[PDB]
Amino acid sequence: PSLEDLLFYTIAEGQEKIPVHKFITALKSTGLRTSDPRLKECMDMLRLTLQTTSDGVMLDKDLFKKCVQSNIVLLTQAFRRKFVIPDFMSFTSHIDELYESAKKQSGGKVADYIPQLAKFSPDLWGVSVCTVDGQRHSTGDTKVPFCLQSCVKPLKYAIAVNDLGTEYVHRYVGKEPSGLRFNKLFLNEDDKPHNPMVNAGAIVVTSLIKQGVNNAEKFDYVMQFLNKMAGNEYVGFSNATFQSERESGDRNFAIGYYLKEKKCFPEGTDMVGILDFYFQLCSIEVTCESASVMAATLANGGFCPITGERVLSPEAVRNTLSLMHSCGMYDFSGQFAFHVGLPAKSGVAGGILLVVPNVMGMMCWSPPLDKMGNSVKGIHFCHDLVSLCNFHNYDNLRHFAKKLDPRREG
Amino acid sequence: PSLEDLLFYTIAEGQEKIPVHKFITALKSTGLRTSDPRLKECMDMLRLTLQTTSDGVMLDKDLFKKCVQSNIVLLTQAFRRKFVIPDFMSFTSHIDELYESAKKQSGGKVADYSPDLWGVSVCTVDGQRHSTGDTKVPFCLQSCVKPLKYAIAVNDLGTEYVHRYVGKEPSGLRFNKLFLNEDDKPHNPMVNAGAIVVTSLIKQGVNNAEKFDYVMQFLNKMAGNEYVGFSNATFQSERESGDRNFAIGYYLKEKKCFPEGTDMVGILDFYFQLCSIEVTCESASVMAATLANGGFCPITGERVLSPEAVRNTLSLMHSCGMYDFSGQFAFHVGLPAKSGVAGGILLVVPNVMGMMCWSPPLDKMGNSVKGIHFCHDLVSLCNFHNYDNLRHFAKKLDPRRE
Amino acid sequence: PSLEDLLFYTIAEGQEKIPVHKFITALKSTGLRTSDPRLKECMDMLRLTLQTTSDGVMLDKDLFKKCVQSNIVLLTQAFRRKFVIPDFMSFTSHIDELYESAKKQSGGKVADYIPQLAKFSPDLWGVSVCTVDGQRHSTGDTKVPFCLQSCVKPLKYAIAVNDLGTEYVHRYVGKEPSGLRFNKLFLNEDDKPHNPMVNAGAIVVTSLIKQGVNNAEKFDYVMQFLNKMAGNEYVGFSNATFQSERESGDRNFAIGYYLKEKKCFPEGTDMVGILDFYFQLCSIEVTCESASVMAATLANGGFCPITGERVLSPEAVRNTLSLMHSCGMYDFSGQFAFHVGLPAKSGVAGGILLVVPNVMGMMCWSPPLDKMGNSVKGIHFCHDLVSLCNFHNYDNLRHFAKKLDPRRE
Amino acid sequence: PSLEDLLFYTIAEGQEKIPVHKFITALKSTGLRTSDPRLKECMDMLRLTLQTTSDGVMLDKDLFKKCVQSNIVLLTQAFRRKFVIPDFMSFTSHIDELYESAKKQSGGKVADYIPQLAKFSPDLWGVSVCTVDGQRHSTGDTKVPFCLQSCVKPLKYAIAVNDLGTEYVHRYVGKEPSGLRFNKLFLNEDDKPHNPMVNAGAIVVTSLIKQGVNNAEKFDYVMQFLNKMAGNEYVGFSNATFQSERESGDRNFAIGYYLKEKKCFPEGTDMVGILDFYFQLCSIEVTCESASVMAATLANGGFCPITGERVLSPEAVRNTLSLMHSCGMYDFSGQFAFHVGLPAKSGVAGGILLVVPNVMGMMCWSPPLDKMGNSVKGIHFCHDLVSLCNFHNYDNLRHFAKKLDPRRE
Ligand SMILES: O=C(Cc1ccccc1)Nc1nnc(OC2CN(c3nnc(NC(=O)Cc4ccccc4)s3)C2)s1
Ligand SMILES: O=C(Cc1ccccc1)Nc1nnc(OC2CN(c3nnc(NC(=O)Cc4ccccc4)s3)C2)s1
Repeated sequence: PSLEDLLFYTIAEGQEKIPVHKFITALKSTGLRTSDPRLKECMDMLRLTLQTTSDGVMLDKDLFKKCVQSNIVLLTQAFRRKFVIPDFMSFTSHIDELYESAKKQSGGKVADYIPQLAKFSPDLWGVSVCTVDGQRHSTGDTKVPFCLQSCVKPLKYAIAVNDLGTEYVHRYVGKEPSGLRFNKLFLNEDDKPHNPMVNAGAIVVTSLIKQGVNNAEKFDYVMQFLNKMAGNEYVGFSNATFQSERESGDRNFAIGYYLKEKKCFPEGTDMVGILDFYFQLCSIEVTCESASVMAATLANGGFCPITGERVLSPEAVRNTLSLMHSCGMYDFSGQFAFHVGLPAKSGVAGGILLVVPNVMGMMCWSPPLDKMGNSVKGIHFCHDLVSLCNFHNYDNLRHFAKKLDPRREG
Repeated sequence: PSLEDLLFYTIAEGQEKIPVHKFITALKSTGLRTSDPRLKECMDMLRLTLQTTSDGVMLDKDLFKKCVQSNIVLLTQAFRRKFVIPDFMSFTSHIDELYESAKKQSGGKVADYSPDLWGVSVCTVDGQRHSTGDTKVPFCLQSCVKPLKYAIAVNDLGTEYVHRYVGKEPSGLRFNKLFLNEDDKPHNPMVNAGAIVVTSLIKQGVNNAEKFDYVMQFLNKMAGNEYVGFSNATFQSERESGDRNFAIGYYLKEKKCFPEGTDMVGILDFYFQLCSIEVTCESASVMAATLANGGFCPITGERVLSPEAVRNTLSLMHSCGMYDFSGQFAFHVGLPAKSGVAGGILLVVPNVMGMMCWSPPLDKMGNSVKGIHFCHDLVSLCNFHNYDNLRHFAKKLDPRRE
Repeated sequence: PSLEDLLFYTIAEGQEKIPVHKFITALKSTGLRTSDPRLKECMDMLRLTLQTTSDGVMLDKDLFKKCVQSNIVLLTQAFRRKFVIPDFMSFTSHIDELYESAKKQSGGKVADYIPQLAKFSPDLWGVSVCTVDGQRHSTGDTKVPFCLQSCVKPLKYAIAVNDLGTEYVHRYVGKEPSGLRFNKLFLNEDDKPHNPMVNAGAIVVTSLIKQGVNNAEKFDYVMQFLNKMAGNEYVGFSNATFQSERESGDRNFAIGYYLKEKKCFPEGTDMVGILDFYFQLCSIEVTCESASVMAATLANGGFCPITGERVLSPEAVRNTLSLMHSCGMYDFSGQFAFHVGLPAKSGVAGGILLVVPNVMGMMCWSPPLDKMGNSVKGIHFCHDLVSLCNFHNYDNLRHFAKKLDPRRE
Repeated sequence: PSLEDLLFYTIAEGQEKIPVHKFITALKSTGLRTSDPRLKECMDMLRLTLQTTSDGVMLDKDLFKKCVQSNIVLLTQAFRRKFVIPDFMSFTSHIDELYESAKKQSGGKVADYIPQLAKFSPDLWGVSVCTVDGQRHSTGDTKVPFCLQSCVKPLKYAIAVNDLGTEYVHRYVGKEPSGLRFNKLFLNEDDKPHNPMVNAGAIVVTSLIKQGVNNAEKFDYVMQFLNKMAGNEYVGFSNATFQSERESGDRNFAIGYYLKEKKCFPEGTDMVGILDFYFQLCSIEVTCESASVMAATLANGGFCPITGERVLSPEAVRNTLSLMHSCGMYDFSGQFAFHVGLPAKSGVAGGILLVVPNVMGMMCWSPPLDKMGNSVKGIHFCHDLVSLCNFHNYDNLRHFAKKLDPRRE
C-alpha cells in the first residue's frame, strides 16, 4: 500500500488522472483553505507543476504523490472526513443561517465615548469560524479591522499564566466572578481584583507581563504572541483608538491609583506606565478571521490550528476558558454561562471572542452594544448557536434531544 | 455471521465450551455488575441453566447464545471495549490510589448541629461500577438533594417557570448572606433560600405525603432503583433546629416569593424531609451518573430527566454547588458538584461518569475535607476538568483512551 | 411681704379683689390648663369658693391666698413669665400658622397593609405642644386616638435603659444608623441590630424589658410607664390593630427567627411570645395631646412636665434622644437630622413624636405617609418649625439670624 | 450713676485707688487674657499710663475710667460673672484634672505614613478652651504648631456654605454618614460623596471654594478666612507636610480621578490642581490655642468670640456642626455621637476640634492615634469631659443628675 496512493484512488474515482481543480475543490470542501500554512509545500509543488506542466492540467498517481507527499497526513485527515466537523459544508450553511437571523436584530448603540468607536458602522456584522483542525468559514464583514478592546483580556491573561504560572498570577488577581453588584468594586476582600476579565484585574495582569523591559518591548512581545495565536493572520494596532483611550481613561487612572495605594502591583511597577501599556493592548486590532484563529487556539489546548504550533500551555488555556465561562460578558456573564455555556469574551468595539472547547473558535463582531456592553447581534448569534447545536458546556454528547451535533455524520 | 457467536468466540479462546464462571469473571472486568438491571434477562437465563446440567457447567455456542441473546448488544459493547472508559480496571486502580490518598486527610469536623467513614463510588454513563471504602452505609443527601429536586422541577415545569421564582447565578462571596437578589428571587437553586423556593414548585396541589412519594419515585429512577431511604432522626433534628430556615421561609413569604397558594410552613417541613432523604455512595453515584448521561439512567436505560433539566442542573452545580468554595472549585476542579453537610459530594463528569464521595468531617466552608481532596486529585490526574482539552492535555491521563 | 400677696397685686391691678374669671383667663394665657394636675388644690379651692360664695364672684387678698397657696410656686413662675416660653400666646399663633400651612400639603398615602390603618381619613391632621413647664396647645384633630406604631420604639428603649442601664441594653442592640442601604440587613457585623429604632432592634429591646415575667405583666408594666410619661392622659390599646399586626407580620417573624438563630435574645427568651408582645406595644393608642406630654417628658430630662414626677433616668432620656436624632425617621433620618435637627420618631399611623430638648414635646399626626413612611404633613410641619424658630440642634442661642426664639421676649 | 464708676468700686473694695496689677489679676480671673483684641484700647491706655506716673502704679477713679471706658461693656460683663462660665477658675481646674487623667493614657500609634507626622513626639498633649465669650485656658503643649489635616474639612465646608449656600454646596456632596462599611465607597447612590467630612467629600468641597480664581489666591482666601476664624491667632503652613502628602496621596488621586470620571466636580474644574489645593489645606498649621478659637467661632454661631467679628453665616455653622456630629470622627462617629454628643472633627496629626455649642470651642492635640485614626488622649478627654459636665447634646439643662454644669453658680 501507500497513503498518497490511497488518497489518489479516493479522489481519482477510477479515472487514470485527477484534474488539479478537482483536487482543489475537494480540498476546500473539507473546510481547509489552500493558503493553510500546513499545506504550503503541497500548494507550492502544485503551483510549480502547473508551470513545468502547461501540458495538463492533470495529475497521475506519480504527480499527485509528488505534490501531496509532505502534507499527506493532514490531507488524509481532511479527505477521510476525520476533522472535528466532518460535513463542514452543511455546518457552514447552518452558520450562515444563524448569521442572517442575527443580522435582523438592529437594536443596540455603538460605543461612542471616543471618536474611533462611533466611527464604526452599526450595520457591520461578521462571524468567522476556525475549527481545531483549521477549517475556516466567514460570513459578513469579517476582514474589517476592529480593536480587541476587552477581548484582549483573556489573551493577555493566558500569556501571563503561560509565562508565570497559575500560582504567581493569582497571587495578584482572583479567580471568581464578583457578584451582580460587586461589579462596581475594584478589589475583593483579599485586596485583589476579582478576576482577570474586569478592568482592575486586567490592569494588574498587564503589570505582570515581561516585567523589567520597557513598554515598546512588552508590546512587541505580546504582539508576537498574538501573531502565533492567530497563525500570523492580521494583528494590528489602532493608534487613533489608543490616543482616545489614553485621553478618556479617568476610570482606569482611578483604578491604577487605587491599585497602587493597595499594593496590588508587583514590586517595582510604574503604574502610570502600565496604564499606557494597558491602553495600547486595548487598541490592538484584529479582523473576525484572524481573531477566530486566536479563539481556535484556545479551543485547541493552546496549539494554533492552522500552524500546528504550541502557543500557550494547557494550564494557561484551561484557566482562561474557566474565567471566560464565568466572567467574560460583563454583567451578562451569569446569564450567558447558564443559557449559552460557552467561554466567551466581549469588547466595547462589538467583538465577541467565542470558544467551543475541542471544536472551534469564533470571533463575532457587530459594533452596536446592548445596555450591558455586549454586541446585540453577537449575543443573539451565541444563543442561536447553542439552541441549534449541542455545544453548551453541559449539553450531553450522546443524548441531546433535537439539537444538531456537527461532530457526527448520520 | 451472528453477534452472539462472534461474542462466543472472543470469550471462547478457540476452546469448545465456556465455563460459566469464566463468563462472569470476564463480564465483571468490563466494569458491569452481574446485578445490572439491563442484564436481567441474561442472568435469568443463566439461573435457569445453572440448574439444568451440573455436570458442566459449560456453555456451548448454542447454550451461550441461549443466555446472551436478549442482551447481546450491551454485552458486545462491554466485551468489544466500547464503554466510555475501555480499560475500566486500570481506571478503578487509579480511583483506589486517589481514595487512599484522601484517606490520609484526617482534618475537618463532622457537622454536629463518624469521622472515620470514607467512601467513593463511581458509575459511568455506561453503567460500569466501582466502589472503595464505606460505600453501602446510608447517609442523608442534605444539600446534595438540591440539584436533584431542582432538576425534577425543571423537568416537570420547564426552565422559564422555575426561574420566575429562582435566579440562575452565584451571588458573590459575601452576598452569600442575602436571601434574595436584586429582583427579590433567591440567587440560585443551590442556596437554601433557592432550594426552599424550588421545593415549593414540585407537585403543587397534592399534600406533602404525596409530594414526598413522588420525589422518592423520581430519585428511585435516578438511582436505577438502588438504595434511597429516609432518616426520621435527621428529619426531627433538622426541623427542631431550623430557625434559620424558618427565617428564610418567612422572609420569602413576606416578599411574595412562593407560587400562589403555598403553605410556607408546610413547605419547610417538606424541605426538611428532602434533606433527610438517605442514599449510599453507590446509589448516589448512579444518580450523579444519570446527570452525567443527559438524563438517562445508565444501569436501566430509562429516560429520567429532560436534557434541559440536566443541563440547567449541571450549569448551576458548576458555579453554585460547593458553598463559598464554589468559585475556587469551578476554577481548580472544573466539575459540576454538590456538597452536603453529612459529608457528601455528588460529582458529575459530563459524558463520562457520576460519583458520590462521602466523608462526614467538613472543612471551614462546609465541604467534606476528604471529598474535596479527592476531587482535586482526580482532575489533577485525569483530563476531566471542564476546560481541559481532549487532544492536548499535557501529562494528565485520559481514561477514555486505550 | 408674701408670695401669694405680691402675686395677688400683680393680677389685682389696683382693684381690691380679683374676679375669678379674670384669674382663670390670666392663668390660661400662660399656657397652663386649669386641669393641670399640679394645680388641683388651687382649682378645687376655687370651685369650692364658688359654692360657699355665690355672693361673688370676687376674691379678695384673703381668699386668693386661700386658693393659690398650695400651688403658689408654680403659679408665680407662670405669672412672672418664668416659663420656658414666656409669650406662649404669640407662640401658639405661630404654631397655628405652621399648622395651616401644612394642612395644604395634601400628598401621601395612608398605610393600608392592615385594615385598621387604611380606615383612617387622609384629612385628619393634628399637632399638640407640651412645654417642659406643662404649657399646652393643640390645633386640629388632637383628641383622635391612633396607634403609636413605631413611635413606641424610643419609649420602650427608654424603659429598657432606665431599668437596665446603657451598657447592658447595648450588648444586644447597637447605637448607630445603618447606612443608606444597610436598611435591609437585620444585623450589623457584630450580629446586633443596628440601633433600637429599626424593627429588629426594637424586637430585641422588647425582649429585654421585665424578663422572666409573662406578657400580661410586661404589658401592664409598660403601660404603667407610658401613663406616667403622659401625665396619666389617654394611653389606650387597639386590639383590632394588634390582631391585624400579628396575622400579617411575616417580616417580623422572619426577623424573629433570624435573631433567635443568631442568639440575639437573652437566654431564656420565648421569641414567638416576644413577637406577640412586640405587636401589642405597636398597637398602644395615644392622642396628639397625650403623646405630646410623653415627648415633653423626654424634652424635660425624664420628668413629666404636668405632674412633676420623675419617670425616666437622665441616662435613659439622653440615649433615647440621641438615637431618635439619628435613626428616628426611617431612610429620611439623615436628611431630617441635617435640616430639622430634632430628635423625632415616626410611625406608620402618621404620628411624629417630636422633642425640642429643654423646650417642648410635640406629637404631630396625619395618616398620609410619603414614600419613606413618614407623615407628609408632619415632615412639612417640622421643616417649617425649624425654619421659623431657632430650635435646630445646632442653631445658636445667641446668633440665629432672622429666626424667632420663643424663649425670649 | 456710671458704668465705669460702679465697676471701679466693685474692684476698689472701698479702697482709695486700684493698683494696676490688682486690676490685671482680677481681669485674668474672669478668664479673659490681657491680649484679648476687644480689650486693646484698654490695654493701650494702661500702657500709656504705665509711663506717665511711675510714682504709682495706681489708678484713681478718674484714671481707671480713662483706661476702661472704651471696653466698659465687656469688662463689666466679665467682672459681674455674666460670661457663659461664671466661675471659670473652678472650670479650668476641672479641665486640668481631665487633662491629667488623659495624660495617663499612653497608648496609640503616631501616624507615620509621612515623615512629618512620625517626627512628632508621642508625649505631646495639649488642650485649649475658648468660650463663646472669649475666656481662655490651656494646659499642656498648646503653642506647638501641628497641621489640621482632616480637622480642616469642617472649616472649608463652612467656608463653602458661607459663600455659596447650603443648596448649592449639597448639589455636590451629601449630608449623611455612609454606614460602617460603605466607608470604603467614594460615592453614595446619587453619585455624590456621602458628606464633606470624608476625603472624597472634602475633595469635592475644595473644588467649590472661590471657583475661577487660581490656587494661590484660593489658598490666600482660605488663610484669611481661617485668620478671621481664629481671631488672628496662629495660622501657618507646613510645606514639608504638603510635599509628603502630595507624593504619597495615591488614594486621594484615586478618589480624584473617580470623582472626575463620575462628573462630581463643578464645570471647569482642574481636578489635579484641586488635589494640590486639597493637600495644601491639610497642611495648614495651628496650635491648640488658635484652633480652639476657630472651634469657639463655631460654638458661637459664626462670630469669633475674641474679636466680635462675624465670620460665618449661621447657616454655615449649623450645617458644619450637624455634619461634625455624625461624620467627624471616622468610623468612631456613631459611638462618639452616642457617648459624647458633641460636634467634633479629628485629624491624623492627633488633633480633635471640639465644639460645645453656645459654650466653648476646644482643640485637643496628642499625636498617638487609636486603630480608627483618632487621638487616644483626645478621645479619652472628650468622654471624661461629658461624663463630668452636662455638655452632651441631649443632656437636659434642668435635670442632669449628678453632672456638673459650668454655666451655673
Ligand atoms: O449582616 C450580616 C453581616 C454583615 C453586616 C454588615 C456588613 C458586613 C457583614 N449578614 C446578614 N445577612 N442577612 C441579614 O438579614 C437579612 C436577610 N436579608 C436580605 N435583605 N435583602 C435581600 N435582598 C435585597 O436586598 C435585594 C438586593 C439589593 C442590593 C444588593 C443585593 C440584593 S436579602 C437581610 S444580616
Ligand atoms: O474594599 C474592598 C474590600 C471589600 C470587598 C467586599 C466586601 C467588603 C470589603 N473593596 C473595594 N472598596 N472600594 C473600592 O474602590 C472603589 C471606589 N468605589 C465606589 N464604588 N461605588 C461607589 N458608589 C456607588 O456604588 C453607589 C452605591 C450603590 C449602592 C450602595 C451604595 C452606593 S464608590 C469602589 S474596591
